[PDB]
Amino acid sequence: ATNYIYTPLNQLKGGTIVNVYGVVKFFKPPYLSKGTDYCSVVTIVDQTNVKLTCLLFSGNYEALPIIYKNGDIVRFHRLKIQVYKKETQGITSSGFASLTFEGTLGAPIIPRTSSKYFNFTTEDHKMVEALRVWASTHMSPSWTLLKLCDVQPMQYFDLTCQLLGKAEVDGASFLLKVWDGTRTPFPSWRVLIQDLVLEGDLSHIHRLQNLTIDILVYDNHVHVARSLKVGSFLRIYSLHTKLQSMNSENQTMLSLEFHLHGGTSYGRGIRVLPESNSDVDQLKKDLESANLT
DNA sequence: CGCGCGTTAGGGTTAGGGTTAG
DNA sequence: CTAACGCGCG
Repeated sequence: ATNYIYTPLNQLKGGTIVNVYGVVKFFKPPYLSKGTDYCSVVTIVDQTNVKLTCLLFSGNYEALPIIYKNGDIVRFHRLKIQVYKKETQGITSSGFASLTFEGTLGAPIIPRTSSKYFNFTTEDHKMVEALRVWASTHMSPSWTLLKLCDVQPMQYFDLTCQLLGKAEVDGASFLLKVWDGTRTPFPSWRVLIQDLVLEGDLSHIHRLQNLTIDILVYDNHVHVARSLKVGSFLRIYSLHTKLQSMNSENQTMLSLEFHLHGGTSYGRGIRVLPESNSDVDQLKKDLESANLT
């Protein structure tokens, strides 16, 4: 019946509506724009080495493409191609649909989407396979995904972790206690709050004495951090590590501060990962096999 | 009337990547 | 993709 046509990225013409395949070179996770809709920016590339920046809006958070890391594969349906500031641009059209897939080779091809129904043929399977192979042979694995035991000060990195606590601070910032099974090379800093709003298992937090790190998010991230469920697994993008000379108790001690600065550049944000994700499986293996006395 | 299935029509701003800090 | 839309049935 329905046979969707997929336009190569080097053949895109402005003023049309197309369906596309691509690999994610960069993406901003969905964030509240100054309008009424969540916004998501996604730069994709295909075999033609031509890049396309897509600008997607939706009132439903899950309707936007479910992207978890660079190298993921995406398929877009009903994307409008236009020209903004003498540059080609992709934007949301009426009835926009999205499928996403893991980029790792050999992994099962499992569509991630919010659409109730979607079209998927064997040719889609083969195209996802081909894009996976092309991304393996033409892109690089992300060096920004580090475990806590590998981080260095003054550094931006992406963290796959589990959340253990939340707390209010000053309104402009919000506290998140997280862990990933590994101990940082330097003990984490400890943000102080007069009246603690520690939503979480206090005994379980303290038992993990130094595997827990404090993360202070700011501005637009605050709202998102307020809506997170304790125990869920998170990916925090472009977290910033700094070194510190004296702690919150005004003692002399070198500590690692983790900040999630305001704005959305370099993908700074948070995304909740489902337990069906394989990185979450490895994270579970690390959380269970953690050194603690 | 109530279903129901086939057809296809469609409100247009949000932000349009690129790390000051706190 | 999804649900408003309209003609054709029970």
